[PDB]
Amino acid sequence: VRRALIVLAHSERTSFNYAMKEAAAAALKKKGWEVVESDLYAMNFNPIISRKDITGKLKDPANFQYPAESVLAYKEGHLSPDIVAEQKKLEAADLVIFQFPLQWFGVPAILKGWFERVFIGEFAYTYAAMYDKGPFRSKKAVLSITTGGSGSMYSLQGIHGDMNVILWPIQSGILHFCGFQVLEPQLTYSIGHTPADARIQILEGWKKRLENIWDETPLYFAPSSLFDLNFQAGFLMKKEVQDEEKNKKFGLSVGHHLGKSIPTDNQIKARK
Ligand SMILES: Cc1cc2nc3c(=O)[nH]c(=O)nc-3n(C[C@H](O)[C@H](O)[C@H](O)COP(=O)(O)OP(=O)(O)OC[C@H]3O[C@@H](n4cnc5c(N)ncnc54)[C@H](O)[C@@H]3O)c2cc1C
Repeated sequence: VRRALIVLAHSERTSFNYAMKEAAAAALKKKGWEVVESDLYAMNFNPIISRKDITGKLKDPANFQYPAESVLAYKEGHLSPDIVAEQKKLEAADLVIFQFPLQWFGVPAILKGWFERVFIGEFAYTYAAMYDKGPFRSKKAVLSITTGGSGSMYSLQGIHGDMNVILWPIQSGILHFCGFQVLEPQLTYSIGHTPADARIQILEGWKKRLENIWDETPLYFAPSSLFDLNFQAGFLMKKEVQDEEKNKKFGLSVGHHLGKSIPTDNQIKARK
């Protein structure tokens, strides 16, 4: 605790995203938090992964493979200076806040490129310690999102569909895959159609929550202990666990629906 990192993915300083970023920093600071920032647009961050990310000789210049090359570079300390700087922030951060506007049912290209360049093997993950057993297992991450469409549009009967499915690839595949303890996402719908007074309360509510996030309960994800970790098995659910689940109405999570009903708001509300 005491050390937070806020990754913002918005170009304008007159936007609500910037407003939400400034509100978070203030609240955390008022509580004695060390707030470090990562304003991707202000830093003119480079989102494209390339051989340039490796500041040295490549093991196989003829057949360049980023995964392999980036890992070796990390091991020998030959990573681009801008990548190493972001990694240093993460290592020291206890809480990581991601502030960004929903873009094409996903994360902005500049933020996506941030994950792709900063989350290097051996540093942010390992196929020998996946998910709950990952390197960031002692950290907590929260997604603060803003949207143009209303909440009803992202409801089970909304034209766009369940928001839980949209959040799944990010909160699970990216954040939790690295070990992160994902907390409930702060969702702000149709911010472009909300009255001023209401916008003030949203910021006040955001600050209020940040006063006790560290004490919040994280979302539920199927523990890695329920799977056979090794290819001889295929990283599949343990036979014992499979049988014991046949007599259940709901699945484990959005991705592990197992063909049954998906636990409502599994990626939006905590507890099981
Ligand atoms: C390429 C692209 C793809 C998109 N894809 C999607 C999608 O898939 N799904 C979806 O739902 N939406 C999508 N959107 C819409 C996007 O999510 C919204 O435009 C964005 O979230 C609006 O928030 P904002 O941070 O830009 O703020 P703004 O546009 O500024 O709006 C915030 C409002 O609050 C006012 N304001 C600013 N600061 C403060 C403050 N401190 N206090 C009070 N009021 C304040 C602003 O003047 C404004 O009226 C997309 C947009 C783009 C460009």
